[PDB]
Amino acid sequence: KPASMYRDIDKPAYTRREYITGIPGSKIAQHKMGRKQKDADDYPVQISLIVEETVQLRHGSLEASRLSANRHLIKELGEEGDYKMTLRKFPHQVLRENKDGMRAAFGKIVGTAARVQAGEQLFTAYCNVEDAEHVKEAFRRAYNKITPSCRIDSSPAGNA
Amino acid sequence: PSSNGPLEGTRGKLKNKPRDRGTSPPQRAVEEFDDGEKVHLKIDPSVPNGRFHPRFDGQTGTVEGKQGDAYKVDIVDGGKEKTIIVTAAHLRRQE
Amino acid sequence: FHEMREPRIEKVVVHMGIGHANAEDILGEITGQMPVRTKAKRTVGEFDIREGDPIGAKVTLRDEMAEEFLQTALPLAELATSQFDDTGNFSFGLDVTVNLVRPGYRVAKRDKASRSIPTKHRLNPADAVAFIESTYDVEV
Amino acid sequence: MHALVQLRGEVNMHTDIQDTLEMLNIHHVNHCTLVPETDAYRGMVAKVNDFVAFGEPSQETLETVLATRAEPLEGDADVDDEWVAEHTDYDDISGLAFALLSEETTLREQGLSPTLRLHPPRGGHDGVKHPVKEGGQLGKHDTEGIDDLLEAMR
Amino acid sequence: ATGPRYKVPMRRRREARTDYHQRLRLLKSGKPRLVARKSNKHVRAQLVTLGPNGDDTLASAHSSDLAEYGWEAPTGNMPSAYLTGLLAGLRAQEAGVEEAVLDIGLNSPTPGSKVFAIQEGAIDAGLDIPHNDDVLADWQRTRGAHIAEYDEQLEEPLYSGDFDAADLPEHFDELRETLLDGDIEL
RNA sequence: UUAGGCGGCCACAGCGGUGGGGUUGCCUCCCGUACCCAUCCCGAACACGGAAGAUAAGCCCACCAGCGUUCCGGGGAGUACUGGAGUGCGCGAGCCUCUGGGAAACCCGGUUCGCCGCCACC
RNA sequence: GAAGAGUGCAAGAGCAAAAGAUAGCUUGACAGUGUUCUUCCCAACGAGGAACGCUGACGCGAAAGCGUGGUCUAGCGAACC
Ligand SMILES: [Cl-]
Ligand SMILES: [Cl-]
Ligand SMILES: [Mg+2]
Ligand SMILES: [Mg+2]
Ligand SMILES: [Mg+2]
Ligand SMILES: [Mg+2]
Ligand SMILES: [Mg+2]
Ligand SMILES: [Mg+2]
Ligand SMILES: [Mg+2]
Ligand code: NA
Ligand code: NA
Ligand code: NA
Ligand code: NA
Ligand code: NA
Ligand code: NA
Repeated sequence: KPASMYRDIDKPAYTRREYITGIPGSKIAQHKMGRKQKDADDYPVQISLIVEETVQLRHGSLEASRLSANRHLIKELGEEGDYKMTLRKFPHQVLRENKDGMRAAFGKIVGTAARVQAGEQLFTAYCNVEDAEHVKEAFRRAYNKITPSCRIDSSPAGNA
Repeated sequence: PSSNGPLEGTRGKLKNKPRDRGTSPPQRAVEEFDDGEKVHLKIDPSVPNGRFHPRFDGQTGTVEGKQGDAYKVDIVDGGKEKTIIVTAAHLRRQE
Repeated sequence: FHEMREPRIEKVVVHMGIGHANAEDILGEITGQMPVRTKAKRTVGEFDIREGDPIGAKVTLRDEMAEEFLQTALPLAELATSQFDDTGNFSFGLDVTVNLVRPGYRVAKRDKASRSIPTKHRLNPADAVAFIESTYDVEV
Repeated sequence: MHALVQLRGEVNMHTDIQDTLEMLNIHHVNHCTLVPETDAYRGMVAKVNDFVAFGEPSQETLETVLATRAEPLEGDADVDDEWVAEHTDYDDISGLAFALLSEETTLREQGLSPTLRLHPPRGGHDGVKHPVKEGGQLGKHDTEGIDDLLEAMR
Repeated sequence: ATGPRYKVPMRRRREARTDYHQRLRLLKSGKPRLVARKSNKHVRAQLVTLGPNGDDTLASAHSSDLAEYGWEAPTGNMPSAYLTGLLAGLRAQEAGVEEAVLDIGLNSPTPGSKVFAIQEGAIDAGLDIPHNDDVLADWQRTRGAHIAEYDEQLEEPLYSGDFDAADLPEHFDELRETLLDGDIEL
């Protein structure tokens, strides 16, 4: 189904798992990528992907964009390259669907989504000055698979 | 409201803040008031008896005599006058 | 200072944890005074569903009764290092327990203005071994 | 002491906002009034803020408006120096005007109507959809600003 | 103590000095309390009323200032107790106080105790106090008879600091009569 | 209050810690069961009787801020949110200007190791 | 070790020298008649319900005092016969 059905924040927070049963599992394989044993401060450059509009991103989109970005970093740096990316959001809002007409219309559980306010960083990668152009490209592919417009922002890096 | 009992929607107003938990000081439970006196109505979560209907919480009546140890306090609900039976444990002097 | 700091025996609790009693007869003849029944709480698979019911007996000895008894009990056991409480007590064995502490103890056992004994003025594992070993036997 | 002038109509105005205007003695568009600067009075004009124009007028301007638009509690009658002299605790319009600004007396106390019914602003005003800061005519004005408006509604 | 959400008891509860549940029930009468308190060596009796900033004591007596009228014996006993109650009871009648309710604090209502002796004294002093006759010790033990019979089993003199040998319940009688006089300084 | 009793507010009073103080005075520990009374077993406790001893406990006094709590400064922040108004912007979800209010987390620095009433007493 | 236990049953709330546990005693889960609030916010409306009194008779306690059922909010029914 289309994201047009769930992209806006137009419903109350629905995250209490103590009253919601049958919630589908998340498609997000991993949140901590690269070299998780190493530290974030052990890198010269740090670039985050900033969301420009306040929206809702379904776990399907998080997996697709996280996948297509890290897949690039693995292709250009290797399965054990020097870097570490971070998907700093987890899908908490549960989604319904009215799948009778408008009689007894409360929907059944169909998925999960992460709410991101405009200005927040969805992803944050850490790499050396050399790999700085690869992380940018990996993010270019990432903002192509999520609803909002995005700003690729280099936080600690004056080696431009 | 899904129901219509007296304790409906009273979770907040009839619950003690953690640090005020436990039995309350006898001083205010034995207080004495005079007729014509202005008093504030507020239930003490810790005291079970001498209570009034929760809707009246927050009022400011006028003492007009007593019925036993309890007091008879006059108030105006909206535009209708009412007489409330209440103990000092749930009362405070105005001003 | 030392006099109001020297160790003493508060009580000696002689108890027999059975499980259903007919053992009271001997526990009284070994100490000198009357015994007390022992009930329980919570259901048990070992056919112990009845909450309040006889299981064991005990006798709390104070003063002379305590020392006189110990003048036979202690010789029957072998004291060890680990066999001591953090507060300076010890149990061995039929079981026999001995509670020790210093002079100003009534402060925590009375009713009015009662107070818990400060960590400093409390007996220690070492202070216990000393006092007791200093009474008809050996330590570790 | 500030001068209040109603610039926006009543239709679609909040009931409680309109009742404040009535308490301050103004019942029609273009009607003016003089108010002492007190905690209580200050609350009332803040609520009316988006439908009025206010500020402290100069001694002169007030004199002109009083000369031209002031009226007795009843009847037409021109309020001039002679009139002021024969009915007020003053000698001329100026004495009255000074006492007002200093909040020593009121128009009622002197037997004058609390309201100055003005004429529309010659050359038109700056619009009633924006405040003074945004180029409009609503809200708090300057002494120069308030004089400009009042002199135009001469 | 542990954190923000933690509950710390009222001060007089931490101090193990005030039974608030009994205190309230006591205050419900509307009458002034007769505070009966003892010590290892002494006894005390106060007449307390309620006040805006804390209790107001209107009258009192101590077993120490008992001697001030004739005492020359111990003060942590039965005779001492009764007499201290009567004394306090009389000073009370003088302040315009007419009735009271016995407040025994954290003591036990054991039949024939000193708090009851204190209570009997105040009743004898002319105060209207709710009581029960068959809970007060028998007249002789109040006088100090039980103690005379104890020293009757002499062998080794009971009282160290000489007041006598066999002790004197008669001294008690002398003291009672001395207080019942109307002139006496109160 | 050179050590006491009854309290109000009920952690600014909690947690933890250092130092000081008592011969016929005070409070304790303390000593002891003939009595009143007591332990489903124990004068442990409760209760009664009493001073040979002690200031080591408690208690009272002075004091330390590590944790917890109260308030305050500066910073966060006039930020987040918001009551009134707009032919202001945006495809739209939404934003912005004017007017009146105004936060929490957190960091840094002070504060707080109780205040007050009645009675008795060297 | 201030409360996470327990307190009959939903959920939310109350309770620690107790409203919990144990033990012992007791039948106030008593009769009669009201004031008030609720039912029905404001604002009229029955049954039912609750708080708080009075008269009468009792239980327990040294006594203040507590007991008008169960810590509080569900467990209810007109006329005619
Ligand atoms: Cl009510
Ligand atoms: Cl006492
Ligand atoms: Mg709410
Ligand atoms: Mg006219
Ligand atoms: Mg024109
Ligand atoms: Mg125009
Ligand atoms: Mg010391
Ligand atoms: Mg009840
Ligand atoms: Mg029919
Ligand atoms: Na259907
Ligand atoms: Na996009
Ligand atoms: Na409380
Ligand atoms: Na039994
Ligand atoms: Na101490
Ligand atoms: Na009814």
